Amino acid sequence: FSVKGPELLNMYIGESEANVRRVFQKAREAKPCVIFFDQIDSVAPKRGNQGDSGGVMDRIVSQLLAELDGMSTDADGVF
Amino acid sequence: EYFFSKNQIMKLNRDLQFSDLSLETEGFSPLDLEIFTEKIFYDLQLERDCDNVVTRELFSKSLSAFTPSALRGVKLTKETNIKWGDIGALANAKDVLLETLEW
Amino acid sequence: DCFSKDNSHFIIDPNRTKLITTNITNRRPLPLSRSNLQRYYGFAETFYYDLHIFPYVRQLVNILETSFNCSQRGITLNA
Repeated sequence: FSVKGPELLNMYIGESEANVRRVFQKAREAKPCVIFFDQIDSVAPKRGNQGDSGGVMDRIVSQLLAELDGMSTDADGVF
Repeated sequence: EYFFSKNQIMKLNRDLQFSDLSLETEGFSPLDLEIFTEKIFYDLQLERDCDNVVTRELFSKSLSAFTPSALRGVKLTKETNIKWGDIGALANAKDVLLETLEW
Repeated sequence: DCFSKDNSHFIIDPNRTKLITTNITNRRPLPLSRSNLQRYYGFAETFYYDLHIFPYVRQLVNILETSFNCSQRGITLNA
């Protein structure tokens, strides 16, 4: 699976948070799968810096931290 | 005690009294009970092919494998199966968690 | 007819037989365990599960056969 840089980010408030979850769900459908976060910088910037605005970059990285590891995780074949 | 009498002629064995079972069914609403009794009757009938209408162990063998009729939603993460003996440390936090949430 | 002395077995003749029918009757089908009709007539055979191996099918068959056997018990336990 290719994550085309800041592909996930989106127009509206919550559709980025839907795109991330959809990506992980679909990958989880086929257990031996790979996720290639190319140029992670654009998607997972340092949380809560003063020199930033909008805050969505924080929400998305938080969602990443959640869904990627979280809890109840099983069938770890998702690299 | 009503339900078991009304559905079909059958009874709980002398091994146990209905008060215990009442204790066993915490939070089960009356329709849920109507479902549960039918479930137990089915489990007794042919899932065990015994020619009898009494039960003591079937409840423990099937109550857990049951979903209360109103109780579904965001599915509880009961599969993580982590025992507190796996955590080991964090006494200062373990005790406050156990007293606030568990006790 | 005049041959009423016996009625066990008889022939049907198109020169004498006519098509007459009554209302709809009822009768049980033939269990698969005793005769594979599809096999005989080359139909698209339903897959022959083996209850000793597949877990979930056993539950279904048990439920249905329970509802079948309760006929002579005579109660509305069907679920």
